[PDB]
Amino acid sequence: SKNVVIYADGVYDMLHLGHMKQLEQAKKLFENTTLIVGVTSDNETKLFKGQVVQTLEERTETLKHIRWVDEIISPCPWVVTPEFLEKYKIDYVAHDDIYAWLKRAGKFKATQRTEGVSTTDLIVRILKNYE
Amino acid sequence: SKNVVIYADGVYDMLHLGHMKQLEQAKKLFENTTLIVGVTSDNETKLFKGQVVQTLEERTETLKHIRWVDEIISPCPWVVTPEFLEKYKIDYVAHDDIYAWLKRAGKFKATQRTEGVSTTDLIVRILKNYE
Repeated sequence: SKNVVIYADGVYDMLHLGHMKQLEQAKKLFENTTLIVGVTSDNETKLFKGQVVQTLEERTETLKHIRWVDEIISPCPWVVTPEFLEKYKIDYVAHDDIYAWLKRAGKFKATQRTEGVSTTDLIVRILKNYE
Repeated sequence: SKNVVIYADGVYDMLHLGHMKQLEQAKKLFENTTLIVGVTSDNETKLFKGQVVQTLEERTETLKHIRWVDEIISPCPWVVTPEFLEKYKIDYVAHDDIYAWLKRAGKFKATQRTEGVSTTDLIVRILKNYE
């Protein structure tokens, strides 16, 4: 009944069914949720992850089409802080420890992955037809 | 105010932002809509289109994550017929003539494409980094 605010951040480069299923899990952690998604900036992703295929605008615009996504913070901070959680009134952080302080506060929620549905998975499936 | 039933069929192989934007247009043709999406069977697609990368289950499961999609008919008929439109109480068929009878009945609604956002577009973008 009481609306719970859930926050899930990530790069969301080349969104595939694995991401979508993870967004669905996060959205359905509780009966009544607001799922906020954070999309990392191009510069920080390149710098910390190393690379990024799609721009922030492309990655955000794709997520805007996903049913479970209620709100998008784009770009989002690379590091979640308690101040950030306070400002957006976030109840839980969904992710698949740097995250130890979130568990200690009961704010951490795990979401699981699905394999075999990515862009790479589909290119392999196509090229197996020819090589 | 009055709810309008919109129907958009297709293969929806390798769903990308172009498809999603087209589903959004179809969903927002009127203030109050139900967007029904038809997903073609593997056999008919292979036979008439020629090929298909993702199975019906994969293509349907992906569309299930798309916000604009209210209902899915999977598989859908390869050919829309008036009987089909009657059975599901469809008011309009959204598409991007075989379709002449739909225009004559005022049931035809065009939706436009977006280019440069496909899987192929993104592989090219990656490989341009290496070749």
